[PDB]
Amino acid sequence: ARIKVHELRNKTKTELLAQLKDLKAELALLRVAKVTGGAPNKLSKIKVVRLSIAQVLTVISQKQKTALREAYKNKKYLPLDLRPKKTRAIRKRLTKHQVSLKTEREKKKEMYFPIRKYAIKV
Amino acid sequence: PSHKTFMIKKKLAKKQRQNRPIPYWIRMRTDNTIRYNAKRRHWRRTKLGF
Amino acid sequence: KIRTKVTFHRPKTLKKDRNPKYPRISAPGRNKLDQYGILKYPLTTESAMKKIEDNNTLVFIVDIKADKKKIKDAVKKMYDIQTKKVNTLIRPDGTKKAYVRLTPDYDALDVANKIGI
Amino acid sequence: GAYTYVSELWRKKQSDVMRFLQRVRCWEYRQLPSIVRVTRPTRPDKARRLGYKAKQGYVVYRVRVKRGGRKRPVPKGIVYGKPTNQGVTQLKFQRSKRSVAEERAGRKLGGLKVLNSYWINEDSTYKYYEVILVDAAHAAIRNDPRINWICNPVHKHRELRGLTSAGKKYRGLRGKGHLYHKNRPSRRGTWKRNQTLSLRRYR
Amino acid sequence: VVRIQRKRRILKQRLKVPPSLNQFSKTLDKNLATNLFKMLLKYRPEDKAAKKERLLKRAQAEAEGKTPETKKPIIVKYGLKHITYLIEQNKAQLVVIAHDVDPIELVVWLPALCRKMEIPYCIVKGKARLGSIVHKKTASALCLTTVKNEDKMEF
RNA sequence: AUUCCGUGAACCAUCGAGUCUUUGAACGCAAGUUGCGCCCGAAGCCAUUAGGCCGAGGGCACGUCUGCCUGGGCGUCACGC
RNA sequence: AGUCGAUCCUAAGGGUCGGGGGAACCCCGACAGAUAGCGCGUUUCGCGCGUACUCCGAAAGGGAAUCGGGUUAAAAUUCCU
RNA sequence: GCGACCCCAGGUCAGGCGGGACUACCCGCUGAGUUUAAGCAUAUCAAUAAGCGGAGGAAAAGAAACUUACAAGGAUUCCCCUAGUAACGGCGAGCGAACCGGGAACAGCCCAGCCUUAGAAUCGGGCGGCUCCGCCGUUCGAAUUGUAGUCUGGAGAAGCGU
Ligand SMILES: [K+]
Ligand SMILES: [K+]
Ligand SMILES: [K+]
Ligand SMILES: [K+]
Ligand SMILES: [K+]
Ligand SMILES: [K+]
Ligand SMILES: [K+]
Ligand SMILES: [K+]
Ligand SMILES: [Mg+2]
Ligand SMILES: [Mg+2]
Ligand SMILES: [Mg+2]
Ligand SMILES: [Mg+2]
Ligand SMILES: [Mg+2]
Ligand SMILES: [Mg+2]
Ligand SMILES: [Mg+2]
Ligand SMILES: [Mg+2]
Repeated sequence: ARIKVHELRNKTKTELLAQLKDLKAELALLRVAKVTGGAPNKLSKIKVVRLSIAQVLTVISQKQKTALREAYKNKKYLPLDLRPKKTRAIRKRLTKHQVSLKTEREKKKEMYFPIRKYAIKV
Repeated sequence: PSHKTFMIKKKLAKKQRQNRPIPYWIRMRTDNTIRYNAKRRHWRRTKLGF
Repeated sequence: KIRTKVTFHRPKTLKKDRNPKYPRISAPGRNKLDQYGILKYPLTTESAMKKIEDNNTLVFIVDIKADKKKIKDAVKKMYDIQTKKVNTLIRPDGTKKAYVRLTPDYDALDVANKIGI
Repeated sequence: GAYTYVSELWRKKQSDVMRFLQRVRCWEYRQLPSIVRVTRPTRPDKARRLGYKAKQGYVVYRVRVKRGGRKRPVPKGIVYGKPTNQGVTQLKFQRSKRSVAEERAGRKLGGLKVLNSYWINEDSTYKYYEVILVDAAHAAIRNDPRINWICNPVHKHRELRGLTSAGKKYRGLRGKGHLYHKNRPSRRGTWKRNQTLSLRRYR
Repeated sequence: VVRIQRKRRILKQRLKVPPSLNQFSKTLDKNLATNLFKMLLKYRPEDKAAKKERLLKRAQAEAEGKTPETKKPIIVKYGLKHITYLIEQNKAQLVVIAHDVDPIELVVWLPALCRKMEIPYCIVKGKARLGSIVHKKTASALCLTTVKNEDKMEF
């Protein structure tokens, strides 16, 4: 009778929404029982129902976000909420290629006269 | 006053909720040091100063 | 060009409506103030029961953000009952209470019995 | 092959041609706001030699600053202190006018980076400079190895830290040796180093 | 903007103009200017499409044609650097200078250089027209280094 | 509650997925006001190449850079009338 | 609580754009300026007007609309008729 | 009336950037007096406290328009010494560096300008692909009032040989 997350992931959006509606109705009934001097057995179910509602909402949200990420894959100008967060400073940084850019003379210098491997023995 | 703003009324509601004695079962907790509600307030002793 | 007004007025230029290349928010947000979130629980005090018995009125504790129209819609959705009028107030404890009077076509006592109060 | 001609002509500021052009330009600048963008530099060669390039991401702003010294801003010119500090007028700001112009441009244009500036015109009441700024976020700037260094975070608000050419001038860094040694790495840093009382473990 | 741009013209008219700047107020005559521009219209530089077509044709015919020789093109020269270099090297045969260059210090000295090098020069109206000649928004000046055989006498 | 020989307890540990109310540099205008405006719009009601009600939800600050659209001024010109 | 108030209006004044000052925190405050927009008909485009703040500022100034009768332990011109 | 350019105006136009927070160190500005001088005004306190701004993991400085006068050293920074010295100072109270020398660490470079003109060889945006911090193709735009390339005084261009 307990909710299993791995079983929720195998359900469709409509079934998840129906289960969420049923859980919300049960939670409302439990609140009514609580306000009407309900027994401790009914009161203990409030936590279970709230956990089930949270689990269903989490599964729905994760499925939707995965779908959106797949839809926006291999595409530029993603929604801000779907872009990497990191930090502000890191986001502002120059790319690795931009950091490695150099003038033609510097490239010629590194190609012609790199630091050689040498030893001092003989 | 009878005329009060919504924000002030909500703050007063929170202050009323915070003005109560501690639950009895708090004193039975393992390694408990709380004896009573040290932040109790009476409308005639200390004013909220809003 | 002939100008009849000494005062210069800025000419009207075309403006374009926004056509963003990407949506700033990936998907619309969830509806937090649904019928279950609007109606917290019925009030079962002596005054509430007296109201139910006498004025055909139900007393509910409601989300502080809910307005009278939302309360009426939530009551209709939850219990399928018309409402003659909704009166609301904010209690000293900071929660919102609503006096929901049903139409004569609906009996408050039967609705309360169905709810479980 | 034309920039040398322009530079040599601009070295002749007392010539009739230059006087006429500068008079007209000064009049025109007097009528406009203190800070305003210019589509292109009016001194192309000077801008080149100061690092400007005619490519996207480079902009030039004309900045107008007031002339004269710095009157001590105390009410009614009253100083509460010893006579040595009682002076009010004939006091001088430690920073140059072009530094003030660069600071005004940088504060006004917070989304850009100040690169350099140059004198263009002046009257008895105002001095005029154009400030070269760089849009570090532009791809053209970020893909140019000679300038994309300005995009690194260490160069934020160079003008407000005295890191521009005018900054180095007014910080006493344009010379080296016995006449300038107290200015490096900084005057305050040198003072802190000189005042430090070193107490070693084995004294 | 309108008030300032009109008052600038008024002030320029009122003040005394030094001869070096005053020489730019005497442009070519309408008939002479029209003839010169008609001559120039047939020496325009190739546009982007024409350049791409020529490049692709040369690439296609490179190996097959064993790089056939092509006659040296005869087109007008533009760009202040290049024009000044050509004048200094005595390669230019005619220098066309716009009268409305701003800042005018860029070309105010050009007539003196042309005179010292004994290169005929003219001041015409419209940097925009000069740019249109060379497919640009504006052109400070244009130069002709050589002309075709059929045009030598009129040139 | 938990096939406690196990998709599995924990007021356990750790982090990659997700939620994240009103504000605040705070950004439609304000503020001792949950006060006062404008725009887009899913689903639904009947309404049918027509428009209406409702509203989930989201937008409308300032200064700037690049590009663009729409414009003004004999400011500089040219072609016609 | 559609009817009592806030909410709306503006008072002395406050806060501001632009501009002018200012090293800067900031100062003056519609005074250095292409104002907001508003009406008519519509192929949603055209026509005509358009003096630089459509912001804050009164639970005693101005101002859309409710009266009896009844009712609670505690609310009412708000609940019932 | 049309067209080209210039300057400027309006856009909830497409895509970006900025404000603010923290304090031990770091960079810029502004800036006292208590106090000492057995009084006090120059001086001292102090190029400090307070005040106003700007960064990073370090900052700043940095590749000689230097030090020296030697048989010469050779970017910058820091430590020891120079040295409580030269000097400054109602030459009073007080204040006070630098070079050489020995160590820690070491690293050098990029531009502007005369020099493609047998064609801007340069760069940005959109679109479509790819082994996607980027590359390729196409199309618009920036740019001749100059983007690429060469050159930076230690050199360098050009020419001839290896
Ligand atoms: K003193
Ligand atoms: K208001
Ligand atoms: K100002
Ligand atoms: K004002
Ligand atoms: K009133
Ligand atoms: K009544
Ligand atoms: K391209
Ligand atoms: K170059
Ligand atoms: Mg006007
Ligand atoms: Mg003082
Ligand atoms: Mg302003
Ligand atoms: Mg109003
Ligand atoms: Mg550094
Ligand atoms: Mg000694
Ligand atoms: Mg040493
Ligand atoms: Mg591209």
